[PDB]
Amino acid sequence: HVDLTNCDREPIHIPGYIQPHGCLIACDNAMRMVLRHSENCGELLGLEGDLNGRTAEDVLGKRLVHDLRNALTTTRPAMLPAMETSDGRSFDISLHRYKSTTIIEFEPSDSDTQPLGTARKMVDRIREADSVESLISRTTRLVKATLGYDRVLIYRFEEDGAGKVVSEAKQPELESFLGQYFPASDIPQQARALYLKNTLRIISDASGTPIPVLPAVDVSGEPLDLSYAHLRNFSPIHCEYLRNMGVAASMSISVIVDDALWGLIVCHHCSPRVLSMPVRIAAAMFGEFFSMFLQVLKQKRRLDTINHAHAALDRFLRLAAHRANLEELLVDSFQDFARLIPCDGVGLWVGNNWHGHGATPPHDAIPRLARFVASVSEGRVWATHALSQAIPEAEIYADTAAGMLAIPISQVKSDYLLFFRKEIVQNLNWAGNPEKSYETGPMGDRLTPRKSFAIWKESVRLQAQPWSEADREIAETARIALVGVAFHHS
Amino acid sequence: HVDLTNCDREPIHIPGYIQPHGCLIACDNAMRMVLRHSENCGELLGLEGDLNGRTAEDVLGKRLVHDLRNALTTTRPAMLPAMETSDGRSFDISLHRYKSTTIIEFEPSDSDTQPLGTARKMVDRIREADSVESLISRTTRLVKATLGYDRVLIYRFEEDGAGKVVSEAKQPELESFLGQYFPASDIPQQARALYLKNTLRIISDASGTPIPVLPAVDVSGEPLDLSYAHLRNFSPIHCEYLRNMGVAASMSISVIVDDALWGLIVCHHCSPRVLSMPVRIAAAMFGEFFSMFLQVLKQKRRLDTINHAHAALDRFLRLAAHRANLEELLVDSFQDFARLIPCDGVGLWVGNNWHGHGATPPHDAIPRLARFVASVSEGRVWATHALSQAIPEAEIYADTAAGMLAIPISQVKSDYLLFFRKEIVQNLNWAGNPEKSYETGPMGDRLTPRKSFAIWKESVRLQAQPWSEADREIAETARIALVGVAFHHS
Ligand SMILES: *C/C=C1/C(=C/C2=NC(=C\c3[nH]c(/C=C4\NC(=O)C(C=C)=C4C)c(C)c3CCC(=O)O)/C(CCC(=O)O)=C2C)NC(=O)C1C
Ligand SMILES: *C/C=C1/C(=C/C2=NC(=C\c3[nH]c(/C=C4\NC(=O)C(C=C)=C4C)c(C)c3CCC(=O)O)/C(CCC(=O)O)=C2C)NC(=O)C1C
Ligand SMILES: [Cl-]
Ligand SMILES: [Cl-]
Repeated sequence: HVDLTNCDREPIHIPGYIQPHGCLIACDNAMRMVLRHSENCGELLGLEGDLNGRTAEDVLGKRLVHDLRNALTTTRPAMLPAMETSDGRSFDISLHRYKSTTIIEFEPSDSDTQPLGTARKMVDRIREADSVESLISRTTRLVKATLGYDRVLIYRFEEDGAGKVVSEAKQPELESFLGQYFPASDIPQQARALYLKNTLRIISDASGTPIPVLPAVDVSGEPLDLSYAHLRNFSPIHCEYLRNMGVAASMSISVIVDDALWGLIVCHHCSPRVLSMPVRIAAAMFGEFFSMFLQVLKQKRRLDTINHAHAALDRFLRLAAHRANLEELLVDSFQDFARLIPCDGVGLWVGNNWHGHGATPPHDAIPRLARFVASVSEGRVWATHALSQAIPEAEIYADTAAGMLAIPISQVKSDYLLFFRKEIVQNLNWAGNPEKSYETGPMGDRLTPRKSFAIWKESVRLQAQPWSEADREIAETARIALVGVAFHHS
Repeated sequence: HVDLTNCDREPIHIPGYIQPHGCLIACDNAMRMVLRHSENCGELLGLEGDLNGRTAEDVLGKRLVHDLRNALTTTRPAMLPAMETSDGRSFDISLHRYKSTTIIEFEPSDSDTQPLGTARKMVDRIREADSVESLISRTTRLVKATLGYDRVLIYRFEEDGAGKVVSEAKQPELESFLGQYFPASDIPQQARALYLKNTLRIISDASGTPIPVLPAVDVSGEPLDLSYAHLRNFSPIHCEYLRNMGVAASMSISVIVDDALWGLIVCHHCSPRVLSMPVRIAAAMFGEFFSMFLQVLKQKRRLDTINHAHAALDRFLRLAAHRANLEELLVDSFQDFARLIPCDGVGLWVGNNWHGHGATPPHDAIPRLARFVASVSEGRVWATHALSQAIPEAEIYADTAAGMLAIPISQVKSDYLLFFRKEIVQNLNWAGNPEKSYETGPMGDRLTPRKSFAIWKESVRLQAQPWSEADREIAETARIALVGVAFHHS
């Protein structure tokens, strides 16, 4: 039994079932004997009786078996389109070997389309993108038009594992999820693990009847690990979620950046849909190039941000050389430092005097805040996205300032440049429908986009957008510049 | 007993001895009772008999004890120059608290010099440096002229823990160590640990008589941890090394960059020398600013290198758009990719054809090398600084090519751009004296710069300069550019 209490630990890699759009045969490490097979092997390949025990040549024919062994020459599955059985029937075959077990997957051959041709057209239309924003926006549009799914989304994973919908292409009649968040729990760790192993993940029919693998567990008491099997059946928890949304089919493409799971490209269809192997090969290659291009664009953006910060700090260091009183320059200029680090407000605490710009804590709250900073800082940059966790009093003004980054501007006195961010929920740009409801099944209304978003919103109460690595290494460069010039002026 | 077999595990933090240029008093957590004291406490403070048992007020006076408690308001030692005892004598006092033990160190007061004044003059002369090279060169010169030591060196730590002498200022009559390396073993882990805890480290007299701490071990069987004590005595192994070099005194300043031990600024003197507390405070502050400035200059250099690589790859991608045959463009252009990554040679392996430029393996060695690359690469960047460890045959041509970085330039075929580096010892730029010999003591000739350099040279045989993080992330950006454009041309 699987329910909302144990589904964070569900063994989704050994479900003992496949999807009905193909059939599976498991063989020994060297592909001599047939250890396991799907119930629909007979119906689809045209074979009578149990196949477990019969030799590889006996079931498939000596002609085909020879070609499969040659291909095994790595857990990366081999794609063999338009192969032919002894019977004469045509099949697209996925072949892989994992935990010294050979798995063979059969699809009815729909191979009348060149895979490289499609992928090259697609990759050409994204290669010339000059920003992350331009790549993500055009990609959902492009995939929707090329693969013809009713909805295409891109999810980006936040630091805390939560997903954000950063791009959407949909049918006009469907509701928008653009700018909406889902919590980390909506995609368990074992699911993220498999998304990192498999580029592509297909669900042909959410309402389809799953086909069992025989035997479900062997003599040794070992289940069949379908980690790299494209026919692997899906969790009944996720199944119920898609049916509640009106989604019959899906296909997700894994976005790998610096060897980490950055996010997913996810295609939803309102009717059943399986893509042929040749189209899945093209989509996978598109996924690889999209991933590589986003990686370079992220690097280029990081670089530009740090360059801009250096130039800004140079401009300031030149002004500081021509002005006698440094304290007066800081009081006139401090708001300009808001251009270095994305913030909703910035403040200057110098000689027990406060000066604020934008969304900052109230005037009366600053001395307590400044004392706290002076105690924990230890003359280094200090940052939190959850200010109320450190100062319970700070809860009262979280709507204005939930996050703080503090920069020491003096080696000697306790003077600081303070950067502030409003709580995440204030900065929301949701494009969905508030009076949009969802049908539910046995498990409850937990498995609806409406409730997912509500759970996320509670998880990030009194918290701001976390300070990135780029934000912290700019803050550190600013600390050295300001401490440096403050020393010269004494 | 300590010798060349166990000195890698020597407990240098609990030697049970101090240096004779001051005296030490250990007290309880709250500084009520005197637990331990140095033998020379009596001789220097003018007190009769054992001090262990007598209360804090009894030994120092209620006047002074009150001022010391106030200062304790962190293992960072408090510097209290020109304090006065009940006796009327003047002392500079270092006060700290570690493992709930208070340690008080006394120096005869030579406080007739302003610490901030000296440091500000020094920091002004390094603040305007525009390259790492310009900072390191001017710093040895500046420190030598200001602090008046016979020799000033900067050691930079390599990836493998080995030290390189990257800057030198010396008396003309002394031998140069510029461009020389020492092995990781010449500074044990516990020494590097203490160098990270203490900015400054002083040895007043290598030939001085060490003063014991009484008791060396208390009732509980606990030794006195002198980790943060500036009077802590030095290993007799290092002692013998300095005496073999003709060095009587030293002072090292720790260079901390991105919270790691980057290297040391080390001052050597041929006669005994202790700097007064006010001068040590200035030197420490100089050390902090030198560290912060080098950190920014390293960041700026990394940035410029990656910027230059992007511009170069853009220039290439524009040529590739205007030229029909990409293979011919690569054969004409491949040598130009040597501007992206520091290398002694570069090569192109395309369509089972080889083209080389600079120091590369012999023509006949390439096919074996290309096959190996194709097996291990897995379509990612592959790099080693020790090629013979991976291919024993490669030992024969290590003088020409000891290191290899391989970039895949095709998604489909096994085509590669190969970068090569000669073995480290070929690229040596040693400025020392080959017929320069050293006197030795009990331990042997192991404790001489001549033998240290010889041991290092053996440690790095058949090895090249390791590929940096900057080298690998440029290689990765080049892979995406070349694989990207190679796809468009099919
Ligand atoms: C307790 C366990 C739960 C759970 C498990 C689970 N989720 C999986 C996949 C999955 N879930 C989401 C979430 C959403 N997709 C949406 O489109 C929206 C809202 C518009 C939400 C909230 C997503 C995105 C995914 C990935 C696939 C997809 O986007 O369609 C899986 C793995 C399913 C598989 O094998 O493919 C598991 C297991 N999900 C829960 O909500 C909960 C409570
Ligand atoms: C088996 C243990 C050994 C050892 C231990 C040790 N070394 C320490 C300090 C130290 N050693 C070096 C090495 C050199 N300094 C030079 O100037 C040259 C050559 C010109 C060499 C090879 C260095 C640089 C240092 C740091 C201080 C300095 O540079 O003067 C210490 C710690 C000493 C302390 O407490 O300050 C220990 C322990 N050294 C060995 O060579 C060996 C075999
Ligand atoms: Cl933009
Ligand atoms: Cl230079």
